[PDB]
Amino acid sequence: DHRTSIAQALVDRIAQQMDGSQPDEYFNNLYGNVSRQTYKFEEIREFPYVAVHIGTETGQYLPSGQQWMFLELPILVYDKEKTDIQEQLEKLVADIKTVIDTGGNLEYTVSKPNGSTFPCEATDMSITSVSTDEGLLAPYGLAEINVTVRYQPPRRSLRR
Amino acid sequence: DHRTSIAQALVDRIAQQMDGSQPDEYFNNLYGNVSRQTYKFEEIREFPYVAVHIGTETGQYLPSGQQWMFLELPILVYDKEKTDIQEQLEKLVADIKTVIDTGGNLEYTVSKPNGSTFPCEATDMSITSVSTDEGLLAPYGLAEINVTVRYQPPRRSLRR
Amino acid sequence: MQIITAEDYRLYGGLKRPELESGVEMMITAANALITSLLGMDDADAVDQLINTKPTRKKYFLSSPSATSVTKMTINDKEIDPEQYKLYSDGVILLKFSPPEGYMDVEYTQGGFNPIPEDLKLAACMLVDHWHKQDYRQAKTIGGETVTFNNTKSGIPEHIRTIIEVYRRV
Amino acid sequence: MQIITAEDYRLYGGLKRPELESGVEMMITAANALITSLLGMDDADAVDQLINTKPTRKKYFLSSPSATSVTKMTINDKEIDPEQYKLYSDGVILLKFSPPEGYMDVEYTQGGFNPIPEDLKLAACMLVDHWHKQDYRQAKTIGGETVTFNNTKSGIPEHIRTIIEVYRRV
Amino acid sequence: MQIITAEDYRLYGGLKRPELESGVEMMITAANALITSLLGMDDADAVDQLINTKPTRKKYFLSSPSATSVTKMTINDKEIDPEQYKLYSDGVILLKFSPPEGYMDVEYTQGGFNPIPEDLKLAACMLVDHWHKQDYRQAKTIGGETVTFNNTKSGIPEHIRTIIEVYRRV
Amino acid sequence: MQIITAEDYRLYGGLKRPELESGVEMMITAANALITSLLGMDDADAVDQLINTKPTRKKYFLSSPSATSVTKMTINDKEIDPEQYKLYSDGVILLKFSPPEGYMDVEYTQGGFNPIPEDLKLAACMLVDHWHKQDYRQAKTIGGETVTFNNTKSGIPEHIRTIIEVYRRV
Amino acid sequence: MQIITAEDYRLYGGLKRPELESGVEMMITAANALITSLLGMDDADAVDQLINTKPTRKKYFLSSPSATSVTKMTINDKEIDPEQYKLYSDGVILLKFSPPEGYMDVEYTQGGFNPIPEDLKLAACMLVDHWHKQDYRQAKTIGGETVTFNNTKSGIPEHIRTIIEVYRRV
Repeated sequence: DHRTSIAQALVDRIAQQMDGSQPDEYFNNLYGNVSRQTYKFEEIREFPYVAVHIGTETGQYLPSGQQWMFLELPILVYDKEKTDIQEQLEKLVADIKTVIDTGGNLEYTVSKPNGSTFPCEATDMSITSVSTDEGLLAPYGLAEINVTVRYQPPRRSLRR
Repeated sequence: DHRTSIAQALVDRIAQQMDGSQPDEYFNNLYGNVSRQTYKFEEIREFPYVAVHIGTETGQYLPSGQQWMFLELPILVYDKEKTDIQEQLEKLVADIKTVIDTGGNLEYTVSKPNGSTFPCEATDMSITSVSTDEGLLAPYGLAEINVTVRYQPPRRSLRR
Repeated sequence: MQIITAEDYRLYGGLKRPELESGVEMMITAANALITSLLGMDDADAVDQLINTKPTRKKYFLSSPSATSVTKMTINDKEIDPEQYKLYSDGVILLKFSPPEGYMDVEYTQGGFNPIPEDLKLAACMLVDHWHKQDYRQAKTIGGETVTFNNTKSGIPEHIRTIIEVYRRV
Repeated sequence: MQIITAEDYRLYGGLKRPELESGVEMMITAANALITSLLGMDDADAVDQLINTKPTRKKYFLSSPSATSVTKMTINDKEIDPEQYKLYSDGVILLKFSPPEGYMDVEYTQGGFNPIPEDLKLAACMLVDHWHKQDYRQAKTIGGETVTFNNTKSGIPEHIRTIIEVYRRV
Repeated sequence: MQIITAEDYRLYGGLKRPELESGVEMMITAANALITSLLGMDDADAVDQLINTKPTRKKYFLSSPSATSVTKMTINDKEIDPEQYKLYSDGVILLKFSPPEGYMDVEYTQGGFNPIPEDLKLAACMLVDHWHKQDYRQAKTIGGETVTFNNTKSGIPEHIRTIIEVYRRV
Repeated sequence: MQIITAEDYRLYGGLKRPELESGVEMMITAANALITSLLGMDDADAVDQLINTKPTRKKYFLSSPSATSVTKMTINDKEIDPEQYKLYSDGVILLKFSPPEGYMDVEYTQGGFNPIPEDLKLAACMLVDHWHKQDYRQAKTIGGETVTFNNTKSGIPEHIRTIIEVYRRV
Repeated sequence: MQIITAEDYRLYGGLKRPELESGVEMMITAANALITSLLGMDDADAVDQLINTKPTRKKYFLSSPSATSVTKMTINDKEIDPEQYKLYSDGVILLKFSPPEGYMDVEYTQGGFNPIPEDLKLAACMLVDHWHKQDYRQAKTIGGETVTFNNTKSGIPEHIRTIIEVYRRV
C-alpha cells in the first residue's frame, strides 16, 4: 500500500504549488519547509513549517477483487508571530485548503519490486476539519488539519 | 480446537513461501525467523522477525451439529533500520499480505488422541488491519497486523 | 571575537529560508559576546597589568595565558631590558635577576585562540537554538507531545556547560 | 587524532543513504576532538616541559606517558648527555647522577595510541548517536511508546563513561 | 585476546541469518577489548618492570600474576643469576640473598588464561547483547509490554558485574 | 567440577524436547564454573603453598580445608619428615617441634566435595533458569500479567544466595 | 538426615496424582540438606575435635551439643581414663583434674534429634512449596488476582525463619 508514497506525493504537490508561481493565489512561499520525515517540533528552526503525519490505513473488500482503502493524514502547521498569529494561520490554512481543493486528483508514483515506478492517482481526497492553538505560547502557534484519502490498490488477487 | 495447530500451519506457510522461491514476488527472505513460541521482544536477536500471537477464540452454534469458530491472530513484524524503516515495513507488510491473499486456503494437520493427524483446511482467512510504530526508537520499528480466521471443527455432537 | 556568524548557523541548522529574522541575528550577536565572556577572555588587543613583586620571587604569571609578547616592563618606573627575562608559554615570565621590591608594570599583546575550535562553534549554535526556541522552561505539553528539559547548572543548560568548562579559564 | 571517520560510523549504523548530512559530519568532527580531550591526551607532536628538581630525587615523570623519546634535556641551561640517564616506559626517566638543585627543561615527542582500540571507536559512535538523536533528555513519550534515559554522570551518559574511564589518564 | 568470536555468539544466540551485520561484529570486537581491560590484564607478551628494593625485603611481587618465567633480572645494572632466586606461582619471586638497596629491573613473559573460562565467554555474549539491543535505558513501553532495567553499577549492568568481579584482578 | 549436566537440568525442568538448545548447554557450562568459583574452591588437583613461620607458632592452616594429604613439606629448603607433624581435618597441620623462623613450602592434594550436595545442584539449576529466562530485570508486564523480581544482593538473586552462603568458604 | 520424604509431603499437600514429578522430588532432596545445614548440624556419625586447654580451666564444651558419648580423649598424646572426667548434657565435659597446658584431642559420637519434631517437618514442607510455586518474587498479577509476598530475611521467607531460629544452634 501507498502510505509513504502518497504522503510524499502530497508533500511534493504542496511544495510545487506553494512555491511562488501563484502570487495572487497563495498568500505564502514555503521555500521547501514542507516535509514528511522531519516533523518533531524540536526539528523545526524556521517558521512557517508544514509537517505531514501518516494515520491509520483501513481496507474494504468488494465482490470481485476490488477493494477500497482509506487513509488519514494529520497535518500540522507551525507558525510564529509577526502579525497576530490567528491571521497568519488563517492565511496558511486558506492556502493549503486551496491546494487541496483545486487542481487535479493527486498523482503518486508507486515504486515496484521489479524496479519500475507506475504513475497512479488517488481517487478522492478530502480535508475534513481544522483546529487552532489556544495561544498560550507566544510567539509560536499551531493549527491542526485532518485530511482523508480514498484510493484503490492494484487488483492484487485477480492479477495473481 | 485448532488454535495452536492453525498458528503452526500459518507459520509454516510463511516460512515456505517467503523462503526465496518467489524472488520477483516477495521482497524478502526470512531464513526461518518466523515463529510461534519465541515472541517476547527480548528473545529476538535478528531483524526482520515475524511473531505470531493467538487471540480469543469464539464459537457459534448452528441448527444440527454444525458450528462456526472464529480466531484472531495478532501478528507483530519487528524490523531494524537500514533504509528508512517505514519503507522496509511497507515491503514486509506487502509480502505477508500477498502470502495471506494468494495461494489456496490454509491447510493444517489436526493431531488426534488416537495418534493420527487429519489434514483439514481453514474455510476463510482474512487480514483486517495494519498499523505502524511512531518511530521514537531507532533503528528499531514495528508493524501490527490483525488477522481473522473462520473455521469449522469436526462435527462433534453428531459423530458422538 | 566571532565564534559563529550567520553562515555557520545556516550550515548547522540547514536553513533554506532566504534570510534570518532579526531575532536570530541578534541572538547570534549576543551569543558571541556571552561565550567570549564566560570563558574569561576579553577582546582587548593590548593589555596593561600591575603586579606586586618581591626579591624572593622571580616567576610571574601574566593575566591572560594567551599573551604572545611583552612589549614593555618596568619596576618602580625603572625600565629593564629583554635580556633580563625570558617569556614562556601560558604567559609565564621568568626573571633572570632578583627584583627590587615593589610594583612592576607591564604591557603585552594578548592574541587569542586561532583557529576557533569546532566544539565552541557547536556550543554557540546550541545556545542560539536554546534562546530561539525558548527552551528555558521545565516542561511543555503542546498538543499531545511532551518534553522535560535539562537540570540546568549555573543557569546554563547542562549539555552546553561541559564544552565551556573544557575551556573555562581558571 | 581521528578515532572514527564517516566510513566507521557508516559501518556501525549500517547507513545506505548515499551521504551523511552535515549534522552527522560535524558531530563526528566534534566527537573526535572531545574524546581526544577527555582522555587528557593532546594532539601536539613535540612537547616542552619544565620540572623542579632536587638532588635527593632521581626518578622524574614526564607529562604524557606515551612519550617515546627524549630529544633534549638540560639543567640550569647546562646540557647533559644521553649516557647520564635512562628512559623507561610510561615516560619515566631515571637519572644516573644526583642532579643539581633547580629547574630541568626537557623536550620530547609524545606519540600516542597505535592502533586506536575498537572500544574507543565504539564509544565515539555511541556519542555521535547520543547528540544526533538528541537523547540528552530524561524522558519522551511520542505517540504511545515511552523511554527513560540513563542517570548521566559528569553529564556524560553512564554507558559511555565506563569506556572513557578504562582509559582516562590520571 | 579473544574471549569470543562470531561463531561463539552465533551459538549463544542461535542465529540463522547467513551473516552478522557490521554492528554485531564491531560490538564483538569492542567487547573483547573492554573485557580484556576491565580485568586489568593486557595483551602484551613480554613485560619490563622496575621495582624499588631494600635489603630488609626479599619477597617481591611481579606486576601480573600470570607471569610464567623471568628472563632477565638486574640490580643497579649488576646482573644476577637464576640460582640466586626462586619463582613461585602468582608471580612471586623470593630472593635467596638480601639485595643491595636500590632499583631492580626485570623482564618476564606474562602468558595469560588458558583455556578462556566459559563464564567470561558468557559474560561477553551478554555484553554484546546489552549494547546491541540498546538496553542502556531505565524503562521502555513499546506497544503494551513494559520492562524496567537493572540498577547498573559502575555503569556496568549488575548481572554482568558479578562475573567480572569473580576474576577482577586486584 | 560438574555440579550439574544436561540430564540433571532435564530432570529438574521436565524437558521433553529431544535436545537442549546451545543456549542452555553453554549456560550450564558457565554455571558450573561460576558456582565453582564463588564458593572459593578451585579445580586444581595438586597445590603448592608458601607460609611464613615462627618458632612461637605450631598450628598452621592450609589454604584449602578439603586438603586430603600433605605430600611434601620443607623449611628453608630443609626437608622434614612425616613423624614431625600431624595433619587434622579442615587442613590443620600441627607441628610436633617448634620450627626455625622463615618460610615453609608445602605440597598437598586438595580433593573436594564428594558427593556433590543436592542443594548446590538445585541452586545451579535455578541460576541456569535465571539467565535463560532473562530474569535480570526489575519488572515485566507482557500482556496482562505482571511480576516484580527479587531484591538481588551482590547481583546474585537473593533466593540463590542463601544456598551459596551456607557453603561459601571463609 | 531426612526431615521429610515423599509421603510426608503427599500428606501435607493432599496430592492424589499417582506420582510426584522429578521437580518435587529433587526439591525435597535439596530441602532436607539445606535445613540440615542451616541448623548448623551435620550428618557425620563420629566427630574428632581438637581443643586448646589450660590448667585454670576444667569445663570444656564439645562442638555439637547432641554429642552422646566420648569415646577417646587424650592430652599431648597422653591418654586419660573415664574416671578422670564426667560428661553432662549439651556436650559439657567436666574434668576432675586440672589439665596440663596444651592441646586436647577427643573423639565422640554426635547422635542427633530423635524423633524429628513436627514443626521442622512442616517448615520443610513450606520450603518445598516455596521453591515449587516459585514464590521468590515480590508480586504477581496473573489475570485479575494479585498478591504481595513476605519481607524475606536472610533471603529466607519470614514465615519460615521463625521455626528455624527456634532451633538454630548457636
